[PDB]
Amino acid sequence: GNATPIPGYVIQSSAQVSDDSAVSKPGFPTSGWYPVSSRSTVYAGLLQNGKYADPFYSTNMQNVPAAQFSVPWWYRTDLNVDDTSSRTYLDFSGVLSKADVWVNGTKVATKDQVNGAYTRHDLDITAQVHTGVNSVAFKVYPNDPNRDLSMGWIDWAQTPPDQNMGIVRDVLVRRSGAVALRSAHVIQKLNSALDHADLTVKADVRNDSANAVQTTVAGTVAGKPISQTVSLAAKERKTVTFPLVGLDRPNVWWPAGMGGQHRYDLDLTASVGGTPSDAAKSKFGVRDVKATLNSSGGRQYSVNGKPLLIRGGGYTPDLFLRWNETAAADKLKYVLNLGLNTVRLEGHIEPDEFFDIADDLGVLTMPGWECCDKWEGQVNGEEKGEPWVESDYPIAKASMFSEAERLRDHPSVISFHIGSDFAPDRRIEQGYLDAMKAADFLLPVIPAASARPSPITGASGMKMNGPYDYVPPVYWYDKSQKDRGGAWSFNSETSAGVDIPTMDTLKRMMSASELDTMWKNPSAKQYHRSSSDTFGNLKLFGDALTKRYGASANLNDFVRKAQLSQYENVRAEFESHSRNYTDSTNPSTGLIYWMLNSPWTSLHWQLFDAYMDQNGAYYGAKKANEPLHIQYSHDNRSVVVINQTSNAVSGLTATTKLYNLDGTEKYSNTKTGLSVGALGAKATAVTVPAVSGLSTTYLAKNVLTDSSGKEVSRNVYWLSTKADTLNWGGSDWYYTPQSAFADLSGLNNLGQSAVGATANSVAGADGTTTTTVTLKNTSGGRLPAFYVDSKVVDSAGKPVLPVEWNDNAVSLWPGETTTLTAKYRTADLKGSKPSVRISGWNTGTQTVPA
Ligand SMILES: NC[C@@H]1[C@@H](O)[C@H](O)[C@H]2[C@@H](O)CCN21
Repeated sequence: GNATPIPGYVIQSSAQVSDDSAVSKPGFPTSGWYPVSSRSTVYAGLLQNGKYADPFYSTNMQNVPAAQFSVPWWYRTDLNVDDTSSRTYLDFSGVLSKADVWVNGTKVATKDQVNGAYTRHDLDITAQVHTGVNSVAFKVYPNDPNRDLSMGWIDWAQTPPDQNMGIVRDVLVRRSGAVALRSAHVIQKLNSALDHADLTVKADVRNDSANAVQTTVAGTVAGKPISQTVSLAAKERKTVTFPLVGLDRPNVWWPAGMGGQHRYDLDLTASVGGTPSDAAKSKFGVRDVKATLNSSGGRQYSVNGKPLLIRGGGYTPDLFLRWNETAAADKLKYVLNLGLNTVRLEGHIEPDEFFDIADDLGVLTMPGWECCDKWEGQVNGEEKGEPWVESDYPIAKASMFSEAERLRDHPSVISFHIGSDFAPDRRIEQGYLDAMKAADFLLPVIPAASARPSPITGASGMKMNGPYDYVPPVYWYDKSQKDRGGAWSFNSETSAGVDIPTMDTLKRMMSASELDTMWKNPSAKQYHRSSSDTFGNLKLFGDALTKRYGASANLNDFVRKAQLSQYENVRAEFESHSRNYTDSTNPSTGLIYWMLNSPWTSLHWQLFDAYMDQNGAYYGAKKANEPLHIQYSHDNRSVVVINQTSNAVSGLTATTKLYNLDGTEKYSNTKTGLSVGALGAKATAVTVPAVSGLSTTYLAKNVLTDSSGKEVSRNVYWLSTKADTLNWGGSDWYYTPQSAFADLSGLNNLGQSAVGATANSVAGADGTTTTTVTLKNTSGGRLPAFYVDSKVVDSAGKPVLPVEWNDNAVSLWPGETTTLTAKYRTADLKGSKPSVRISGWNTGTQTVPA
């Protein structure tokens, strides 16, 4: 029943090994070999040993000699074995790109067999293995994402010097008797009422002994006893199907906020001769998922019979695949703190623990294969990625089987994308469908993330029309342009491009000269945007910033205007899709922001940055996705209430007020007694009329109060009398240009106001600290404290990360008070007392103790 992951390896280039067979013999000298932990790429391992400088800073990464990664590298460990009574197995995946496998001097498998990042292998090594010290070595071959059915980085970042070559999941050393137990899972079916479920337990048994046996596979599923006895010839594998098991009132798994996230347990032992031979424990969820095309042809998801607007972002792991379980939980928690329900994974499909965590938190996942390299090389034409040869087809098929087998019992998984930009052809699709069938993977199969259909599964129901770079907020409200990225159908991957991180992050990722160049010349290439020429610079963003907010006075000015621009755009991006979700015709059915986070330190395509800091894009998404939310439509001036919760709400008041930058109220409306249905339904409070007398730049304050009088949503907009308009005719694939620009430059001259702050910190029994901060606009005038940003910092004024606020980037009118809560791990203070740093657009900066 034993499965023990290999803790670590020493690695070295094959340049230093002239007899392969000598690596895996007990006693082979490893003078100068680099010690690495489990799940390390080669570069990750060399970084761990301090061999190269931090690639998150400047062009450090450019300075790594890449040539050394065009040959094999070895991963070697010893393995103590006290006994050869039990058989021995290597069970693993995550080899990029392929490897030879050696045990004690014998080559047990070649790189023709062990090939493909996602392919699992189960190598019986009983023959080679002896008592005492054993050695095992992988000779891992160079990775080329266009040639290998592997992982590559598209245009998200810059190419990692080793191209991730190595072993990026665990290798398990399994022991067991004559019978090996594999592939235990539970098929689960819920009635439409959600009060009864039927369970089919399936589990493979394999007799690897030389003699025929009887085996009993027994254990528990969801608290219920199960038992089957079968015969196995020598070397025979059987799939055991257990009789149906009824489960009354199942603790149904729900997305976050819609209920609990219970997983049930399956626990099994294969015995031989009234003696345990192998055992496996796993978990599953009781949850129904559907993804169907609506009458408009848009892909529509529903969980346990409840339709959902998918609101999420494209997730990426670390650029060098450095794995850390807490980091993964921390990233997934941010999804919830943002109010998002989903993460998309375009390839780079994470280790299991990532999905246990998503399961435990109720964050929905949309895994799948990636575009723009080998996976799509047979269908994607001149796009990078090599046409397939015959040997590719089984690797591809086996990869789906292995992934489908990993993922089938994780309730968070809602579909698998078998294509990204291009749908697979018939042969390739049939190989995926058969693989999924054989794995009992029963989830929706989405043929592509673009509009392109597959020959069997058919239409995707999704759209990939861009944009991926600067568009103004009103663009997101377009339903007129069918080749564009407005709020309709299912937006599988889109954003407004550049997302300048916080000043603290910037100072950690870029040099003074690099930062100088960023604001002065946005047209210049940035190593920390992308390797692609199309997205190598910040020009479009730079141009729009200057035009819309006014020319940048200095770096501080640029960055402060970037956050406003990012908050403004991401907010509208999400808000538009929330509003249009309940349209009769061509509703929005999904939005995946490109992207949730970055593989590394970046300037684009992110909500939270590599260090988990939180900027304007972060707060904008968080604002847009509040559970009970008031918003302003950039297209038609409608004030809309959105209810993301699972129950209808009543007796709401929606209050809208416009202010000039001198603080003069120019419009007021109070809409009492609104009702709004559950899970994304909306209500209209008012359409703001054309108000005469507004300053060119002005403010809109939207406030939502429940029937108890509690303020439940506050939303402040900086608007212009001068409209954003689009030159549609002049679009290309990645953005639509502007024919005219809004004038928000008024904000440059907004008078100073004040705040107004007091902070206290409680150190909990769960290892977390809560810092509470009460803010008050203390000014004696009529000017609001606009865009007030609070940060939990240590004694040196360095932000404490990760962190989770109930709310932030707030705007308070004179006399007004809000109380904010920040939760974080007490140990992440590293002994410091907590403080709070408080910066407003027009309030300067102060730090208070906490
Ligand atoms: N999977 C679609 C790809 C993304 O992987 C890529 O980052 C983005 C842009 O290059 C436009 C195409 N789109």
